Amino acid sequence: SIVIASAARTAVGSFNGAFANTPAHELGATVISAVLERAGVAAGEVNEVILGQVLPAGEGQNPARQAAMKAGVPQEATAWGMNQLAGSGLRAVALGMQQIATGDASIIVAGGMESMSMAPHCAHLRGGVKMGDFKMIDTMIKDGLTDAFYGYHMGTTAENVAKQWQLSRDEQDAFAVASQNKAEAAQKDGRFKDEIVPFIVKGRKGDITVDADEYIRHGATLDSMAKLRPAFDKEGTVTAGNASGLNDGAAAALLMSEAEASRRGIQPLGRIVSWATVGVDPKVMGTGPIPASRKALERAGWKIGDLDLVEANEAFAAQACAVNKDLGWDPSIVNVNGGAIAIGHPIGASGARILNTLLFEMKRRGARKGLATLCIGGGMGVAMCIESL
Amino acid sequence: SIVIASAARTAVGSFNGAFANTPAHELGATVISAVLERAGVAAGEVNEVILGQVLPAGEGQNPARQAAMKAGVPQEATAWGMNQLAGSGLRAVALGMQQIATGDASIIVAGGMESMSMAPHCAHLRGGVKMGDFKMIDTMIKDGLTDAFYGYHMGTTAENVAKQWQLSRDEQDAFAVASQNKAEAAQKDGRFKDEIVPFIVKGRKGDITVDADEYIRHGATLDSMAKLRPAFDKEGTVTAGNASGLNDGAAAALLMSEAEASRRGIQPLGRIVSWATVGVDPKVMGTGPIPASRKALERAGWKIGDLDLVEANEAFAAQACAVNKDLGWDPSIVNVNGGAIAIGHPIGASGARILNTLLFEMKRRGARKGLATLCIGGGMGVAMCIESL
Amino acid sequence: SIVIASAARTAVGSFNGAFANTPAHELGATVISAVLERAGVAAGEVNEVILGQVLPAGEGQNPARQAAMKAGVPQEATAWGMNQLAGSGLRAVALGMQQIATGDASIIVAGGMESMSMAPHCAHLRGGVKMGDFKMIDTMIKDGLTDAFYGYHMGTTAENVAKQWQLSRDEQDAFAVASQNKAEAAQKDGRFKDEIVPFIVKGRKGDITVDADEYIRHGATLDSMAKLRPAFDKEGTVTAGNASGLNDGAAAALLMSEAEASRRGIQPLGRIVSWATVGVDPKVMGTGPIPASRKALERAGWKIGDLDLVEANEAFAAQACAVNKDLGWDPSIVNVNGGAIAIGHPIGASGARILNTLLFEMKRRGARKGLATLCIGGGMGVAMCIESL
Amino acid sequence: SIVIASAARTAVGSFNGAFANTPAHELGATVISAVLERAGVAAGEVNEVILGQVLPAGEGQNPARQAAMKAGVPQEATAWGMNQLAGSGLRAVALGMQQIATGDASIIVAGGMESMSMAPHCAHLRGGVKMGDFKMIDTMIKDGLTDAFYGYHMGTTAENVAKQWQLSRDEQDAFAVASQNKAEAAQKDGRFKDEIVPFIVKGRKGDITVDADEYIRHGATLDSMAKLRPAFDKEGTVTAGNASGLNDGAAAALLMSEAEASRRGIQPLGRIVSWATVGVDPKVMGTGPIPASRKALERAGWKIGDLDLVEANEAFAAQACAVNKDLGWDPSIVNVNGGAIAIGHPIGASGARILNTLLFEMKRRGARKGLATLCIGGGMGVAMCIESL
Ligand SMILES: CC(C)(COP(=O)(O)OP(=O)(O)OC[C@H]1O[C@@H](n2cnc3c(N)ncnc32)[C@H](O)[C@@H]1OP(=O)(O)O)[C@@H](O)C(=O)NCCC(=O)NCCS
Ligand SMILES: CC(C)(COP(=O)(O)OP(=O)(O)OC[C@H]1O[C@@H](n2cnc3c(N)ncnc32)[C@H](O)[C@@H]1OP(=O)(O)O)[C@@H](O)C(=O)NCCC(=O)NCCS
Ligand SMILES: CC(C)(COP(=O)(O)OP(=O)(O)OC[C@H]1O[C@@H](n2cnc3c(N)ncnc32)[C@H](O)[C@@H]1OP(=O)(O)O)[C@@H](O)C(=O)NCCC(=O)NCCS
Ligand SMILES: CC(C)(COP(=O)(O)OP(=O)(O)OC[C@H]1O[C@@H](n2cnc3c(N)ncnc32)[C@H](O)[C@@H]1OP(=O)(O)O)[C@@H](O)C(=O)NCCC(=O)NCCS
Repeated sequence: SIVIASAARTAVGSFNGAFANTPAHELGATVISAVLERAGVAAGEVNEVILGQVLPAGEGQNPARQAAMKAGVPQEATAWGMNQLAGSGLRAVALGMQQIATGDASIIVAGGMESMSMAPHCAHLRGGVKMGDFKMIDTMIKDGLTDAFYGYHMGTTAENVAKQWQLSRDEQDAFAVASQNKAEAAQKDGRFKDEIVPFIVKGRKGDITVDADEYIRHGATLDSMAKLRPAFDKEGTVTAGNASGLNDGAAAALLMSEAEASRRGIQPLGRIVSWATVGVDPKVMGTGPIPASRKALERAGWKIGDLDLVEANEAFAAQACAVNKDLGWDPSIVNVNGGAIAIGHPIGASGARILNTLLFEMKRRGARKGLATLCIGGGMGVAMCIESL
Repeated sequence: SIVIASAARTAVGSFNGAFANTPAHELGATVISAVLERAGVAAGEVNEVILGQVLPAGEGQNPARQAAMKAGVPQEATAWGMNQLAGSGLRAVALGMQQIATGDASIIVAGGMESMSMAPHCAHLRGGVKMGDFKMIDTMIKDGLTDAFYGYHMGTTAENVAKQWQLSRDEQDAFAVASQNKAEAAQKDGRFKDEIVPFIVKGRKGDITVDADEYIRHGATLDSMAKLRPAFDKEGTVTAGNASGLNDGAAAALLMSEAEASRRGIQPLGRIVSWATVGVDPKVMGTGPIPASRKALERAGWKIGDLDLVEANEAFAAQACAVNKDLGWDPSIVNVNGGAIAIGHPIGASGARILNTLLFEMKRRGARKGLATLCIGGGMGVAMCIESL
Repeated sequence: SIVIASAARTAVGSFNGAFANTPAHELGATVISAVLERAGVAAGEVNEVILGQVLPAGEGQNPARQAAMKAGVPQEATAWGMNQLAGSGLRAVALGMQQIATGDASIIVAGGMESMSMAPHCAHLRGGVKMGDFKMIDTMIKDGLTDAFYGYHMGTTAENVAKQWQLSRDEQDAFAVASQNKAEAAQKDGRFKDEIVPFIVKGRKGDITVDADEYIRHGATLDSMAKLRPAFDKEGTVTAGNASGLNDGAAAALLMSEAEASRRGIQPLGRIVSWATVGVDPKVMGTGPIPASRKALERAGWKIGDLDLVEANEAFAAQACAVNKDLGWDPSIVNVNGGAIAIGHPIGASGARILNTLLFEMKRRGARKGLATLCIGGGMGVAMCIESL
Repeated sequence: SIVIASAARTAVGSFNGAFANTPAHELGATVISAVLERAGVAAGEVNEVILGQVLPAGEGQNPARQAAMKAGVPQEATAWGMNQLAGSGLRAVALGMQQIATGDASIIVAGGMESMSMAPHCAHLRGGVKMGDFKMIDTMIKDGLTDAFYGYHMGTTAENVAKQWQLSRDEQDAFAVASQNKAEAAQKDGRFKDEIVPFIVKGRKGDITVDADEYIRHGATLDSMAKLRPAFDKEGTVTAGNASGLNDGAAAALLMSEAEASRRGIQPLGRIVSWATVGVDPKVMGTGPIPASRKALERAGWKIGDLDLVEANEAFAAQACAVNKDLGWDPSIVNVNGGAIAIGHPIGASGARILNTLLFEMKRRGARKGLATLCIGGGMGVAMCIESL
């Protein structure tokens, strides 16, 4: 019915790294441009651009429209942003599918983008501070990483899952080190080459082309993982090593109907067979993928064992281990090229980021059935089922 | 197929007025609670809440979810926010409809919420300011009201439309005054009573219940409109009097299928027969409703003359006049109870706000066919067609 | 040897009151102009302007020079600012005296100015805040009212003196009320008329002439004083009522040698017979005046009983009582026209402010010997002995 | 009469370099401790500390007292800061000399300190910003480097002096290069070793001892100088190369009477024979040293040809050349060990900084008569004559 014709992502940048001063929409325009090129679709044929973005403060009116216009998508098209936290990037794709499914659009570019680096500090000053000190608020932490109900960082929700599922520091570290090793191997063997489009960081004393995931550490040791101090609980288990990072990037997919791709002679990256989103307790939001993946599979008519490949986002080693444990899918088909502990976690973009990695690995090993899933702050999960054509 | 079972909205607050220190999600919870109570639907039955919001900076993770959970919608449900600027509140509804149409939900609460009063000032300070002054940026102006492609206020786009359509200061002021006069008459006659749910502003030296639109001026004279200076062009035509204001409010609709409503014994407020969104030049974005409405009616199979009632959002008198002039619908069926010049423009809520006004007027006078439309910053428009059951 | 030929001050403004948006140098220029006029001395004859100022942040290069130049003091003369906190205003006069005594200058305009209202908030941001919230620092608190060695407000140092000297809440309130009643009586009787020069607050919809001390409250009851909550210690004795306020204002004196005034036919306000400055424990800085006055009286060769009039700055009721109690001078000859609890406490200007009060009262009642003294943050005191000619 | 018993300074740190995060008073406390040690005077014996500081915003109450107390000067001594911009450090010494000459003190530590790196950005926010963007004001530029009468940088005042004195780009560059070469030669020859006391920059992953001037560039070519673009006038002559920098540091001298050094068996670095300060046009403030030095020499009863050594502060190549040209002293005896273009310009400290350089060179070559002078923003200059014993 609805297919993914082409996809593309920027490299994921380190916090205040390669893309430290690059607005999100600049990354999404590059990505929008890339999916057009890959599909053989002209920007004039695009009906709407949908881009997940959790932290747009300061970047001006509707950055999704800014991206679309910059990529040369005509003014006649539309664009909008949405926010389901780390779910955003993938949810945008499901949302883009529904446009075509209900007959309101034919061609949709959908994904996510995020510049955690460029997120500003803020304060509400309209009423005026009569007297005393006031906080300038880091919008990345406030609006991206803090739970609104319990007031703690997502890492504390990772601790909740760890205790509940009795996951040791050592077990979380092994998972972490493994993510790094798989991603380093993938990177060196060229397996991110297909999915990555280069990004030119414009300069004044020179332009810089970034075409590699810079957050991936080389020769990651178990020792140096075990040496780290707990990051959120001074007698806790979750660390800066076994948690994902703060990162920048964008990622997208071009969607159309299966019959339309056939007319164009496009050979799609996959067909979207189903998706699902479900809520869980905020305190254990890392478990979101469990009901969300089960639901998606149920909608697809698939057994857990039918999946040949899986991308389950690594917000924290604690949560990823829990999800794998409960769902019980073959861990060897999961995050085959590493995950967000190594690659990075650009919130609004990660859902589309991990879709890209799924799609291109599926194609390269000739996998038929895949699933992509992410946990989401405030207690949600999202999943999507993809089949090869 | 898809019906609006119930709807509700807060009063619209004046900038730094009654809701000066009320977070947007607090207004959306009230609104969510009200649509549930009006439809005879319990919170536990809601699958997902979808709330438009352009300015959530500083408010924490996913305000849509905060709204939902405060209304007692269970943690198993999902929630997300979205931004198509002024289109957001109505687009959220069309997006809710599609969840049910594609069979992914049964019961959606959709609309918009906005606290322009509580929007913070900000600055990107990670790299640091080595030397020299920097700007603290008002996010309301930056992310709400400024065009990203030309750098000027929406008021300027309103200037652009006035010149293109040769609309005098005097004609714009006549419209402005009429809007106020219709809105005051409606207010005093009690015509907003049906659609408004009261909001309790919590206190410390006293709670305050707000159930009237406080931005509406009483005894608005033409004289006092004509005495105002131009706001965006010191030799211009647009003024604070003939533009919409800066405001606070939330508004929503509870969606389900027509067959579901029937099972429940609900008499819906209307059936969504169609919606549309289309792009126009950023410089003349006020003209967005023209193609968007024409498309929506084409999709509904309706003639312009088939509409019995119309809500066309008054972002500025210049654009509203241009929209009416081009579409040529009977201006006496348009904004019958007044519009945003009088009522106010809480950006991300406005589209569900004017849906509410359409729906309760349609019901009270027995109108069969209605249409709602808004212009959108950066050159877009959105429209939705509604028919009574 | 060295005489005060003339003197003048602005009225003392309330915090964010009449001088809410008035830079300090503007107040200082008015005061400079006033002392010239009163002495019959042309600006061109001035050698140097010395102005005390604790909170010049944001106002631009050397506000003392700005004040001098705007008062039409020629570009040949010199000007500088200096900081000994609350002792700055009176210290400037002593420093100006030394300029003439060492033979480096003939004519000096010395005093102090302060705009606590215009003091900005700040943050060091060159390094750049990589991540997390940061504080914007109210420089009035940080640089004006916080102890550098123990990190607490000057009201804590008043709490220290209160416990040490066993001064009750009731005793401090009796002193506070008395200061208000003496100041209101003086004001209505026109005893501040001679010292005050009016300041014109430039406006856009109208100019405003301020020539009365606005911080003096009329009909100050003991009841309303006793109803106030402790300000710095939630089981303490110091309050907003029995402490001085945050205030704006400027004050100065014109200095020359005794023989110079005689040549010019000027009848001076007083001769500077001596001065002194001494340190005490930071924790009990309010006690500064004790050693500083005893030193000054030793240098002047005076007994404490020789003083006919005294101005002992009321930073806090607790400290002012302690100073009076130790020194044991007649409390009826101290702060005859009230003090800073009623009049206000513009840190940099206060020293010269109370000098003016001392001088014009000395003249009107014909007092021969006078003394002015102030406690200084960080544990210091300053005093000056004056004799009429 | 009054002698400089000892002297010391920190190295001068580059902008955001070695002292990037070091509060000024910390550098002052080191310099206070140094001069005590060198003179063989105990901290207990000091009466008062005088420290010039132009940019103390954010550092708390009276940093002069913070320095004195950290250096172990007892709470019975007094301490204050002053501001005559670049003239402050040397003026402090003069002011300290007068304390002893007027009999109010015996032993004074006087000089200057500045952390231009630690100067914060600020904004007046009491009134509160109703709407729109507002500037965060860099207090370094605003209070340090901007003219309060004409509103342009000090580099523009240098442009005025250049045009006025017809000083070419090539002449200014030849002076700049020479300053860098003389300083580098002096550095390698160990001529700054005597005056410099090391500063320990406290750390967390290690302490760092700074004891060399880091702003001095090695191998300064005329080519690289001439390649630079104009800094303040896009068709101008002043550059970052031929102007002094933005720096951090501190410097002081211990003052006592001549007979007091003789009692103590101290051989002073010099006797302060005279000082002087005079104003000029703000537009051409760089000419300040001219009248100020001519006045000082007239007070000292010296001819310009009697001077054996001179320190004339190099704020800008343009002004320095003009001063040298007018006064016509032998340029080979001026800034023998280089100047501020090479060594750096920590505004408040420079006046005490160059005093040190003057003194320790006078001792090492056996010069009898010496002079120090600095231009001062807003059109002033200061100068002091020193004679060896
Ligand atoms: C955990 C977190 C707070 C850490 O932030 P941080 O302290 O600034 O990160 P840093 O890398 O600077 O600090 C960790 C230290 O451990 C080291 N480190 C990090 N990963 C390591 C690894 N895998 N092996 C060895 N050392 C490692 C770093 O080098 C650093 O030390 P250094 O500064 O000397 O180099 C942050 O990454 C985070 O909040 N991530 C979670 C995001 C999230 O919640 N996502 C949303 C959920 S869907
Ligand atoms: C126009 C706008 C900038 C307000 O500017 P402002 O001058 O700062 O606001 P004010 O209300 O104070 O305007 C000035 C005066 O107009 C007066 N005024 C406004 N409406 C009036 C009325 N109809 N009758 C008489 N006077 C009126 C106000 O009372 C005010 O009086 P004052 O000067 O004594 O305070 C703001 O309302 C706006 O930009 N809204 C546009 C909405 C928008 O861009 N929406 C997005 C597009 S979809
Ligand atoms: C103590 C301090 C925080 C109080 O300032 P503030 O809280 O902004 O003052 P407020 O207006 O909020 O005072 C609260 C109330 O107390 C009342 N109050 C204060 N002084 C009063 C008095 N003299 N008599 C009766 N009522 C009084 C006010 O009317 C006010 O009423 P409101 O809250 O309804 O407006 C402030 O003045 C301070 O830091 N003191 C400076 C003392 C000082 O150190 N001076 C320099 C020497 S080192
Ligand atoms: C002129 C001034 C504004 C320059 O500030 P700046 O723009 O930050 O200058 P920079 O340090 O960035 O210089 C730019 C580059 O030129 C080079 N350059 C500067 N001076 C040079 C010189 N002396 N020789 C060779 N190259 C030089 C530097 O290597 C620097 O390299 P970068 O690319 O890594 O930055 C600053 O020095 C200033 O405000 N002057 C102080 C004078 C003043 O007003 N103080 C009080 C006077 S009374």
